[PDB]
Amino acid sequence: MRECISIHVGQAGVQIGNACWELYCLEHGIQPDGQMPSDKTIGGGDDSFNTFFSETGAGKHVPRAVFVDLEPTVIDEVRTGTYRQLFHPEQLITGKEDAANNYARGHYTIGKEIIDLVLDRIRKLADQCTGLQGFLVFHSFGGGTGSGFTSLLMERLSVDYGKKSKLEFSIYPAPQVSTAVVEPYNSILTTHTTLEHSDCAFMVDNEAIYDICRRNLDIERPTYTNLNRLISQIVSSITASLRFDGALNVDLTEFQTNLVPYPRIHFPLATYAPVISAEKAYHEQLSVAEITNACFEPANQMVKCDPRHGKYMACCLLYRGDVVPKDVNAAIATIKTKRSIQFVDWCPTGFKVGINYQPPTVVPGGDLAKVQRAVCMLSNTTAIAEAWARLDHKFDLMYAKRAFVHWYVGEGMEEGEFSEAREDMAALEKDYEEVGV
Amino acid sequence: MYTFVVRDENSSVYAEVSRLLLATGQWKRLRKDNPRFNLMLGERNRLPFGRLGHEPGLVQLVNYYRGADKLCRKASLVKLIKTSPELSESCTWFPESYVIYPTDEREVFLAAYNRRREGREGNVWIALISSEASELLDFIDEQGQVHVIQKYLEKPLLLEPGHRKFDIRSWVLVDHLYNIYLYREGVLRTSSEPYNSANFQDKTCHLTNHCIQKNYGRYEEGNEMFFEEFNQYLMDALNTTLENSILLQIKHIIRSCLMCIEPAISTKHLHYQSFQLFGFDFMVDEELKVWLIEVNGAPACAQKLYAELCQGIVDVAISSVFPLATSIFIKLHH
Amino acid sequence: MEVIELNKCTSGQSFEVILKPPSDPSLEEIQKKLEAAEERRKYQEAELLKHLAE
Amino acid sequence: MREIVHIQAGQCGNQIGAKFWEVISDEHGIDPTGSYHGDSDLQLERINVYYNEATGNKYVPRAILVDLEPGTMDSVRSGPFGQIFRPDNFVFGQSGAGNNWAKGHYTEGAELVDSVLDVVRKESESCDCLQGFQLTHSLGGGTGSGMGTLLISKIREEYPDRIMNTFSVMPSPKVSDTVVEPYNATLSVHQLVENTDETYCIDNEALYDICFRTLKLTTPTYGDLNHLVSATMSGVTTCLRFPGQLNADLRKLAVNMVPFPRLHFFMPGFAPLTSRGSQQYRALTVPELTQQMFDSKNMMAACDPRHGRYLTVAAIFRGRMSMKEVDEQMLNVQNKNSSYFVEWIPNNVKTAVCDIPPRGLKMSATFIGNSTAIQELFKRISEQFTAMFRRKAFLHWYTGEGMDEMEFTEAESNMNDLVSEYQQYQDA
Ligand SMILES: Nc1nc2c(ncn2[C@@H]2O[C@H](COP(=O)(O)OP(=O)(O)OP(=O)(O)O)[C@@H](O)[C@H]2O)c(=O)[nH]1
Ligand SMILES: Nc1ncnc2c1ncn2[C@@H]1O[C@H](COP(=O)(O)OP(=O)(O)CP(=O)(O)O)[C@@H](O)[C@H]1O
Ligand SMILES: Nc1nc2c(ncn2[C@@H]2O[C@H](COP(=O)(O)OP(=O)(O)O)[C@@H](O)[C@H]2O)c(=O)[nH]1
Ligand SMILES: COc1ccc(/C=C/C(=O)c2ccc(OC)c3c2OC(C)(C)C=C3)cc1O
Ligand SMILES: [Ca+2]
Ligand SMILES: [Mg+2]
Ligand SMILES: [Mg+2]
Repeated sequence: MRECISIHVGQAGVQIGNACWELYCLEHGIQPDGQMPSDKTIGGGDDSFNTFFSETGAGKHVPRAVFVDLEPTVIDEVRTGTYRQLFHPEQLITGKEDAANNYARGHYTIGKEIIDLVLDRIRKLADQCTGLQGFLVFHSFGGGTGSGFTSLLMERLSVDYGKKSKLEFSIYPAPQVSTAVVEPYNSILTTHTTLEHSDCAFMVDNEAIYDICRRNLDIERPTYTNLNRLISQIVSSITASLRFDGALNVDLTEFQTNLVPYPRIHFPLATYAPVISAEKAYHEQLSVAEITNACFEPANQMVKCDPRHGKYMACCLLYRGDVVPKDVNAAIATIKTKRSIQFVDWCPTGFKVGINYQPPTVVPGGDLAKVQRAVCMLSNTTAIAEAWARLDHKFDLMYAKRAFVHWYVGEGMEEGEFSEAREDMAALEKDYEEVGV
Repeated sequence: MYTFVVRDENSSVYAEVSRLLLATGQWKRLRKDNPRFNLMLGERNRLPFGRLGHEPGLVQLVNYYRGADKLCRKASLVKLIKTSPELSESCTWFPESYVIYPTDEREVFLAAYNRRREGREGNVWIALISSEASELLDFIDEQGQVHVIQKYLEKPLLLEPGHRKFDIRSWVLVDHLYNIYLYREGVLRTSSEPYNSANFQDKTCHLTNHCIQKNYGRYEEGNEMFFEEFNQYLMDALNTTLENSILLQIKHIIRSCLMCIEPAISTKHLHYQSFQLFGFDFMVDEELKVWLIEVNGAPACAQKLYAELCQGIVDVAISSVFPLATSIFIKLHH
Repeated sequence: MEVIELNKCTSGQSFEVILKPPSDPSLEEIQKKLEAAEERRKYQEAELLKHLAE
Repeated sequence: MREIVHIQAGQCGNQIGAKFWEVISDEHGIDPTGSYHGDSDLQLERINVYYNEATGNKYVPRAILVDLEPGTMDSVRSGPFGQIFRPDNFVFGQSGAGNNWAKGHYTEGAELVDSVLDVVRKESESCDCLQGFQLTHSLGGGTGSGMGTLLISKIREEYPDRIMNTFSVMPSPKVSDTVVEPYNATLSVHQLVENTDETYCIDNEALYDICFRTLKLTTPTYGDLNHLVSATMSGVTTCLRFPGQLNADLRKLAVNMVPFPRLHFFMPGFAPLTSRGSQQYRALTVPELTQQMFDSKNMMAACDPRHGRYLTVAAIFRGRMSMKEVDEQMLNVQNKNSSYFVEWIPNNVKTAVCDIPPRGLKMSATFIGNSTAIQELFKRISEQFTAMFRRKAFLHWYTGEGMDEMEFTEAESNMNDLVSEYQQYQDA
């Protein structure tokens, strides 16, 4: 057993953090007060769930998690909410004034004042670890804290924890549920500073999730709660192999090995099926073939793009529920003949498959229906660069007129950092280009 | 009101399409880089497909199919025909073709060129035209581009009076639902100088393009014989119709090509939608066998037909997605 | 077509299917950058306070 | 940051300021004594933004009342919600400003300004995290215009990292006290360009036009004009005062609305437009709200938005309604009239919905537009300035307070620069 520490930065990271840790508790049968009766070794041990939870003498199972925000609004709802007993106050760090949707304010101004406190509270958890393997970092691209502070923390973690792996869960900005007009600016700025410091990053486009909730969950106007419950299912799927018995993606280093051959191109696409409404009165349950086929439909991806017009470098299929290898292989052979699946020449056309027999856990009274089987596909496809193209173009439109730049310069950021960040993005778009066409 | 952007200035088809749309009074044209459009009449190359279908409150449509270039470049068309099990090597309607690179299948080509020489049968090839293989290979390396070598059709169908060569151009519209619509009017792009059996340098009688000709305009206006005249000629000269002798094979080839690529390009479940107008180029041999020459992803119309076709594109491809307040197309059912 | 690396436990199983074969700055650099931004901030506020004193 | 320090200076400043406190107290369920007699907890969640909690369930407006004349501040103290204000926050002189910017800024006001700043400090020290300042004042008189701008300048010296927001009433010959208003406004605009982060341009021309042309009122009083100001002021502060999807504050408004620091003069709008007393019984639908709030007839600054382009827009809808229909209607305006929104700021329109409607309206919509058309307001003032200044007419009122002609040329120059700066982005 080797421990992982989860870091939740800014509003998006914290709220997704809550959704995920609610789910993890419901998955391992950990109560809101932290008790876990099925755990027979009281106050310690090295089970698979100990990757995410430490234990107290009294039997409280506590998350290896730090929540950080520059204003107290959101974390106060963790402090008082239904999962308050789970975290000790030192794990929940707040300031007085937020980064006002400004990368430079989150990074340089307010970042400088809170970084050493955060790293100290991170060091507190790292000291309780017999074999720390690394970090899971949750944040938005669009927020000032989510972008600005995250990139600073990620730089420092490379210095303080050189040997450790760093993984990201990142929320890509969408006009449908946006906060700031400068969200593209913050996105390019954070990506550029974080790129050398992230080993594997899972992007979730708020547009894709929004529309999944509208189409599949029949929700007219999806709230953050709606989006976060869905994201938490995907995150849980991705992390299940760290928290349970198995032989695939069992450490963080294996995420890089299995999904990232090219270190810069470290953004695998997540695709998830099935997403079924709890309000649906009659439901015909979907097979291994049907759910695996759904992993190649744009409508089901975390980022809307077209994998047919790209190339694959790797592919994981992560199943939960009533699934046997025989049925997986039958599903794959049929799909391969019917669909455009082009791997790069320097990689085998193959799938790494993990099955966990426990079907997905749903939050009681949520929008997601219980299902017999589910799958999360993780594919490193060059098609995800469509999202970089979209984002870089919005950046270009604003930056041509130097619009809003003064707000960043005003926090002590040089304007040259904008064009440095953008050139790196252009270099990234070219990297994808070479590999992909 | 609906909105559109025009991003290819050189296109005459979409100049007329945009003009027709404006004339309805329900379509407003926006600036090149305005993202808030319903319809994009896109650039020929480097079209930003990845930026489409991400605009809340707008259904977005584009006049190009991403991935359709595989059909519409000579090099890729051969590779597609050679590799697709639905098309294959023994594909009866496509001439024997080989991909040639200059600094690949040259050793595959020359081994088949020997079968043509040891059998002593007709051995003429096209890239310019020569009867010897290594004659134009010295012109391929001289050009420095990936051009395919193809078996030249030595015994073509010849129109009388004149003993002339020709090619058939077909206009094909594929809508957002992947309905395949063949425009009922096609065009024969005729030669004006008689076909010479043993003088391949004489390009005017061998290559039947509208540019090369422009005896130009002698037999028919602008070297263009339409369908009414060609059908009548086939009834008079050969005791057959255009429909039976030629059009059945054309309809089969078009259906076969576009069926093959359908899973790769279809926008059925995508966040944006595509239609595309194609130009298929057919050659007819003397035994009334129809051969595919190439596919045009950005075709120009014939002058007489511009108005009728461009209205049709507005009818079934544009107004089908964006409604308003006989059909010139033959639906190729699948 | 070829199934390899099959491992089984009570919780589930994992395997690989192959269909076809193939053909950082220091602490000093961060702390210097962050302090350089503060020197740009200090200068801009000092320029404002000079302007207001005028 | 959440706490706002409110300052109201001069006659207009105090009269619109008092009306603001009357209106938002009723919305938050606070009576003239300061006791909460409401019912919804949502009324109390962000009440500390404008109110200081006092001895025993009493709420005290974080408000400073400033004048060089005792008149208006006696009328506030004797007015409807007059008793609610903290007595020590009444800071008044005696000699008045006589519609003279120089008296407000340099002579009379300079004598009283330190006293106001002592009260500002006392209110700032009570704040857990002060976000900034809002000022109500006119630009046409002497106290609100001259001393208000002096105050803003001194507050910026003392709190250079806080936001300065103003509600600035623009003078019009249609509702005029004195000939010297264009001078006072021009001198003031010069200060606002330099020293505020956000200014709501409240045009007396527009307010008169709305009252006369639209609201059927043939002779509009200040009371009729101020009915429009308070409905607008309530609406532009809604998201600061109530829990929302965004957690709105003054700094985020600045970051997101202002692409270039000088271009911070907002064109406010309100729908539906109503006159006092006479309640309309039919509620507006969402397509009606959206159509009206974008129409020139509903703009609080007398500028035709079709003569320019929207750089950024913020819109706040109030009442029980389809939030989906709000998205659809707002996207409908943008997708059908995209020429009037700069293409180089993507997604430049942000919308919020608040459950709680204002008193006497089931459905309302407040518009906050950063439009290039606002140059029309500054050109109008600049022309009126020039017609007098080219003859040095009425200048002796200012030279008598130690002002030079050079200061007048510079103010005029800076305001003309502002105009050309707006024009630059109207064509780009
Ligand atoms: N999916 C999801 N996205 C969120 C959530 N909260 C915020 N966002 C997104 O994150 C972006 C805004 O960043 P925030 O995380 O809210 O800002 P922050 O990190 O707190 O930084 P500040 O600007 O200092 O508040 C927008 O793209 C929002 O759509 C959430 O709960 N779920
Ligand atoms: N294998 C072959 N056998 C006989 N004739 C051929 C041939 N390949 C090409 N041709 C002739 O050469 C002419 C031009 O060929 P091709 O179609 O490759 O050029 P092109 O792309 O400029 C026509 P378009 O303008 O429609 O794109 C055709 O009109 C045809 O008559
Ligand atoms: N809208 C509005 N404008 C006012 C009011 N009182 C004065 N004004 C305007 O303000 C200017 C005169 O300034 P005033 O505030 O009386 O002077 P001060 O006391 O020196 O600030 C003129 O343009 C008036 O039209 C009011 O109650 N409402
Ligand atoms: C163009 O995109 C945007 C424009 C403005 C904002 C504003 C964010 C806020 O924090 C904020 C602050 C004060 C407000 O009242 C004056 C508002 C306000 O924003 C809302 C809640 C939407 C409406 C009014 C954000 C943008 O993305
Ligand atoms: Ca244990
Ligand atoms: Mg925040
Ligand atoms: Mg007065």
